[PDB]
Amino acid sequence: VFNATRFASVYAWNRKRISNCVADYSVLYNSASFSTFKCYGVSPTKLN
Amino acid sequence: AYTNSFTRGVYYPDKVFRSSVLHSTQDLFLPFFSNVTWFHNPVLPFNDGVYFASTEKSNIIRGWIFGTTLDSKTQSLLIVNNATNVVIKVCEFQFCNDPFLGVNCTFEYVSKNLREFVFKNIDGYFKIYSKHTPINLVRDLPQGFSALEPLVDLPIGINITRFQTLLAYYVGYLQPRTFLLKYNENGTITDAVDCALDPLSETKCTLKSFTVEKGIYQTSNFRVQPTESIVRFPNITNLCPFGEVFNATRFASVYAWNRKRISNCVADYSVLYNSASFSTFKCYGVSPTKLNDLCFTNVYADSFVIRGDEVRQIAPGQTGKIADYNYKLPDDFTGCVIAWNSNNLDSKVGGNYNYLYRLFRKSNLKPFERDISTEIYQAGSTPCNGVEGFNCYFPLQSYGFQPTNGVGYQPYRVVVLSFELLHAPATVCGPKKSTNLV
Amino acid sequence: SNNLDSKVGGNYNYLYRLFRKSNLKPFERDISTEIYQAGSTPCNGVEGFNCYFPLQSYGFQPTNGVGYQPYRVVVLSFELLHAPATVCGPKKSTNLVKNKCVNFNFNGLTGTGVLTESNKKFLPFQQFGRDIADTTDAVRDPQTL
Amino acid sequence: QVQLVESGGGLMQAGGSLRLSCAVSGRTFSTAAMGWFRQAPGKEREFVAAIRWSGGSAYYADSVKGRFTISRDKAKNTVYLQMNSLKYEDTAVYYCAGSKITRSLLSDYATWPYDYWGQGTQVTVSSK
Ligand SMILES: *[C@@H]1O[C@H](CO)[C@@H](O[C@@H]2O[C@H](CO)[C@@H](O)[C@H](O)[C@H]2NC(C)=O)[C@H](O)[C@H]1NC(C)=O
Ligand SMILES: *[C@@H]1O[C@H](CO)[C@@H](O[C@@H]2O[C@H](CO)[C@@H](O)[C@H](O)[C@H]2NC(C)=O)[C@H](O)[C@H]1NC(C)=O
Ligand SMILES: *[C@@H]1O[C@H](CO)[C@@H](O[C@@H]2O[C@H](CO)[C@@H](O)[C@H](O)[C@H]2NC(C)=O)[C@H](O)[C@H]1NC(C)=O
Ligand SMILES: *[C@@H]1O[C@H](CO)[C@@H](O)[C@H](O)[C@H]1NC(C)=O
Ligand SMILES: *[C@@H]1O[C@H](CO)[C@@H](O)[C@H](O)[C@H]1NC(C)=O
Ligand SMILES: *[C@@H]1O[C@H](CO)[C@@H](O)[C@H](O)[C@H]1NC(C)=O
Ligand SMILES: *[C@@H]1O[C@H](CO)[C@@H](O)[C@H](O)[C@H]1NC(C)=O
Repeated sequence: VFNATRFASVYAWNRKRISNCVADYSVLYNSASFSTFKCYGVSPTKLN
Repeated sequence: AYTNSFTRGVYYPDKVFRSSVLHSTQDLFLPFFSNVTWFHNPVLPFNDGVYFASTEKSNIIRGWIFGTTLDSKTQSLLIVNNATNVVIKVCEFQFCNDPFLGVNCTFEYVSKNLREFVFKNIDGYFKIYSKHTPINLVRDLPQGFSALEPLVDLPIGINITRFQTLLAYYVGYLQPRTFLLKYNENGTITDAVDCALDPLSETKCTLKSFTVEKGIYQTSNFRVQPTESIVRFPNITNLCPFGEVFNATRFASVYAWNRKRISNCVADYSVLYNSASFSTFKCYGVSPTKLNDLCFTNVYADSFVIRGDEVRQIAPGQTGKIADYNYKLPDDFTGCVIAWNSNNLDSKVGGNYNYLYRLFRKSNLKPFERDISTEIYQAGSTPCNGVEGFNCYFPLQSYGFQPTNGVGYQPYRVVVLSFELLHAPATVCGPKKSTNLV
Repeated sequence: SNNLDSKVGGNYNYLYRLFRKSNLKPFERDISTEIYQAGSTPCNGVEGFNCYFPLQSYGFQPTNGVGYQPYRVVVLSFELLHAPATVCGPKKSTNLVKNKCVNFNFNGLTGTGVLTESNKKFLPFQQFGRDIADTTDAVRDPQTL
Repeated sequence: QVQLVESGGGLMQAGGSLRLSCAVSGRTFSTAAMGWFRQAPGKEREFVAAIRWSGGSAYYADSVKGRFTISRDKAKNTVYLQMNSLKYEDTAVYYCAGSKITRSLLSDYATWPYDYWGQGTQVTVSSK
């Protein structure tokens, strides 16, 4: 989802359903690749 | 010449109809039994409102002028009534020294005997109320109660301070007074009570009635008002060295941010909040203007350099690499964070790399916690033991500050002032002048 | 506006500033007829080399192309001030129905209830009535009083 | 509506001077420019001199520069043609002309059309 070659236009925004796996959000939060990383209703550090 | 405003100048405070109910309203009224200046036509102030009564038999008075300068310098309100029609203009008209009538306009509208008028402007709306009644007198205002109904409302939005009549009339001034009004079955205001005229009237207010029964009623609270303003500060004549902190040639790296001690000096924050050389000037738990009126045990001055998108990170409870691994503010931070553009000094042809910031750290930094170690960061499982490679990077990364860089990437000098009221007499005080004690 | 601002032989009343020393700022009206200094030599109000009139006429003819035919342009700018806002929309109204539970909306006051022909006597300037407990019970209909 | 009334001129010796007028009634040429034209027998009518009505800047043909002087008065609505240093070749009927068109280049008025014209005044040059 992050590294896909193309992203769909917002009017036809793509949706991917992530399930039945183990998610490591630390690699997402420590990376300086994102200009806007705002978690709403939850804290980014607490995600692990 | 002064007369007494017996029971006059009561106008319907709003367009609401009420029948046989005692309504208590707080608006700008002419206080009962007050001194109104008697005139036979100078320019008078317009503090908050004006009650105008004109006892006439031959319509000597025609209109009014309103404004602040009234010499064709700003907008000014003009009302004239010439024998068939009423004209209200907002032209920036050339007013004379003594205008009268014989025997860039932004708005224009055209439409024995006692004529009363009340003029005021609130929230930009100019309100006029009036009432016409017959009298048989030659000296002063009649006895009785008469309600002034509204006539015309002007959406002019004009600063008005001074006014003048156009051609014996009376002029009274409004104050913010509470009243109690007697609405009859037909919805007309028949009586009123000035809620602060005298104790009996105040009691009538408190009971919401015109007939108070025998007894003792608790109406208000007595309070001695203060007579003098005492200001006492320690007598120090020592300007804090804010120049040494703000006008430094070189700043410390954001991970090794300098920590300057300020104590036993007089601080002039007026220089700070009046200057135009600061981009961001945000204060947490204090006000920019009130900085000069406070006395502080210690002030902590911290200086460092960062880029544009990292400016917002220097604030309580913020997230990001800088607020994480370089400079963490406490959630209850009490002080002002100041930031200004330093591209001209910190930018050189090709870019400056002299200032570093930390990229990785083992844990979240506590508020006001400073790490300056240059250890290799082990992001993996194999210990580095001072050996770089895979999962062993140096935690710092040099900034790229070019003159052609984006405004969010260009270098910024940020100072963080930390305010404290510790276990001691106050040491850092404002430029406030102390007075003698009573 | 071809039929109007284009006539036989061309219309040359409409002009345009052909040279200027700076790009204009928002809502900036500049009518100066200064002879433009195209070079470094001052003109001193004399036309000549690098001294050209600022305004030039428009080509508006019936036989002109659409790209050059006259067009009448009106720009409406909405301004908000610290003052009463005196330009509004029409705000059309609906019908009046009585003796039925309706969600009404008079001049500024809104509510729900049944509207009935009351016999209260408002004063001509009064708009709505209030109960002893500051609850609106009578409203004067803005269209028919 | 619009009439251009010329006055003065006629016969003058070589090296002498004449001054011509042209009164315009019923129309004003503020942004436009007025011009003068002359037609020698056997030759086409040519440009003489133009002056911007509002600004007063004057443009002249090549053969008329330094000898002819044009000036206009807004109040009197009359343009002048000071005509000094006669040459025998100037012999022609001079016409005061008016055009509805405003032009940035004051030289364009020597080629651009004129919608209003005077009656024409004979100019004769005599030798000694
Ligand atoms: C009182 O003065 C006003 C001017 O303020 C007069 O109003 C003018 O009336 C004429 C007649 O219709 C109009 O053509 C003008 O446009 C009006 N001017 C304005 C500003 O409204 C008015 O007629 C005067 N009344 C009397 C009785 O003399
Ligand atoms: C409200 O106004 C009405 C009208 O003036 C008053 O009713 C009048 O009362 C007199 C005397 O009873 C009658 O002769 C009239 O015929 C009545 N007029 C109407 C229209 O009914 C009424 O008394 C007033 N109420 C108050 C409290 O002042
Ligand atoms: C608003 O307009 C309506 C019609 O456009 C007015 O209704 C008329 O009112 C008069 C006087 O009240 C009556 O004689 C007519 O019979 C009414 N016409 C209809 C079709 O009902 C109404 O009075 C206007 N109101 C205001 C405040 O202007
Ligand atoms: C009010 O007027 C009375 C009599 O005109 C005068 O005695 C009194 O001093 C006045 N008070 C003020 C505050 O002007
Ligand atoms: C007329 O009043 C307007 C109010 O906005 C003001 O901006 C303008 O400058 C005034 N006219 C002149 C010539 O100053
Ligand atoms: C009225 O004057 C005050 C200062 O006395 C000023 O701040 C305010 O902007 C003025 N009103 C308007 C509409 O400009
Ligand atoms: C720093 O210097 C500038 C000019 O040299 C001056 O305006 C400013 O007030 C100085 N800083 C302080 C804190 O006084």
